[PDB]
Amino acid sequence: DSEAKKLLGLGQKHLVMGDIPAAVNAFQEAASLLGKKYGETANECGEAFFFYGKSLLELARMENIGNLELAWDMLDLAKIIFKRQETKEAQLYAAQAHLKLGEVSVESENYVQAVEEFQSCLNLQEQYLEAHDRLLAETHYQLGLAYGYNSQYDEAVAQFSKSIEVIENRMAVLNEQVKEAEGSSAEYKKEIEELKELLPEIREKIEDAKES
Amino acid sequence: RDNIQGITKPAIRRLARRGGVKRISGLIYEETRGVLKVFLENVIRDAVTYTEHAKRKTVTAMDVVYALKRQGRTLYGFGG
Amino acid sequence: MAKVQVNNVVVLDNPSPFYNPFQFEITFECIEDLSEDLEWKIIYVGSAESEEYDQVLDSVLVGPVPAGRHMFVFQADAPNPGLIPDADAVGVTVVLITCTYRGQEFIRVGYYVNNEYTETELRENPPVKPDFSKLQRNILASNPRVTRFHINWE
Amino acid sequence: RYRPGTVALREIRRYQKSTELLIRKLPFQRLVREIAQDFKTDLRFQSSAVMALQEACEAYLVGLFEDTNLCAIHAKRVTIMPKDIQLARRIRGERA
Repeated sequence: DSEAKKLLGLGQKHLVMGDIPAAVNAFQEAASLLGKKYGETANECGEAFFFYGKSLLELARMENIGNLELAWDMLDLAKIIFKRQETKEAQLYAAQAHLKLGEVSVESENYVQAVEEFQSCLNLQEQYLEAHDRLLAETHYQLGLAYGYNSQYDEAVAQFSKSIEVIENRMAVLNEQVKEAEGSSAEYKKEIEELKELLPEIREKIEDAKES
Repeated sequence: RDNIQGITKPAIRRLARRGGVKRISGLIYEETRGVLKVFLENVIRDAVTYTEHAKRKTVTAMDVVYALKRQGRTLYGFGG
Repeated sequence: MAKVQVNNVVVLDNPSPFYNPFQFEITFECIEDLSEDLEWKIIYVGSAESEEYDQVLDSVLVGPVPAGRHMFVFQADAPNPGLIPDADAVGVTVVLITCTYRGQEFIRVGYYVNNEYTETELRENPPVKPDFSKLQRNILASNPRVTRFHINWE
Repeated sequence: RYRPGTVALREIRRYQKSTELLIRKLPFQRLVREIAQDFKTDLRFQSSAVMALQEACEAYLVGLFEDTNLCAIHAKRVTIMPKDIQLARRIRGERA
């Protein structure tokens, strides 16, 4: 059982390293152990199945049952396991599973399902997070992407502007916190400037979507 | 006289599975056929209206998209 | 043009007894000044079989609506049980928040609501005629359905 | 790779294949033409238009069935019912 958590950590480190095949192998072994022990529905398999589906999505993306199909299966199982549990951690993990389902849908050229999954993730995130969370910006960005792919360019620029809006709100909140905090005078400004570096490419996406 | 259907029972089962349904009742087939007929009636009425306004004799995919935009769009949240 | 956007809806006083009024904290936004009237409505679906058993619990008519963000608590009385078919009383049904501009409905928010008994004896052996004083209403607020319709905003 | 069993896969939503259309073309097209004829009109439908109608109907029904299965998950039902379909229609903004 401890080896399953070791496999999970190894797979996460491999995904961050960029060795997607090794990450897929480790996550697959961990998911196999958890499913053979607790059952392919129990709560202990949630994170394992989620990371398995995420690694399968990374594999499919690098390559550019099928990888996208198996990723959808694992992520939807994980989404079920998370949604059935009524805690904040589980709900945010279910939102992440929805986000990964939407990304798998984008890679599968199924943009309607992609916009549905991104909307579900955003609903969970907005009801369990604060209005200046970087995750909300990320989800709005993915949603605008899906809108642009689906030729809904008005909604695309709307979602991109919403991501910009939440980024700027977080910038203002962090400026307030760096002004009203004592002993942490640099991390907030560094994160502000990181978001400022992120902003212009989102504006370029706005322009590109306006171009259609 | 004519009970012409446009969708088959295997197709209904495949769509239910894509929706995530695990078990369907017997009346699900007739219910699904009825709702599909209502939807098609509304969309076809709007598309034929657009086509007859445009004074064309053949409804095109653009006519269909224009009619579909009139049906209303369901989102799974407010920020989307 | 999408001149009015419902940014959020928060279900208050949930769960609650069936007889408790619906309370929705609605936050919307007007892109510009509105020359005509907005009308909010709460609609209870007393029967999935027929729309004839929809009860408009309450309606709020405002106008003109100025530009900017607005937030208000729409409160409506519980549906009349005498009009609800007994078979549709216990179980899942739908509540709706409709908004209308210039007579045209442009947004329809929908929630599943689960009316059930709290006493386990009543849950296991439900009475022949539903006891709404013992029913508890639980609005499935975490899964809203917002349906946007295209209207002429002039 | 490791895949979950079939019993587990019955619990999730079947993965959508991009190319596949779930509604067969010929009887659907006959239904479309029958409705058009019922509208007292001699218009013919292009293949692009009937394919757009097919895809629209498929997406409409799959979303409807998702919300039907949600409604049935609540009220603790294993099998979905016409009442579940009707409640899904109602909650998805559909109006007579």
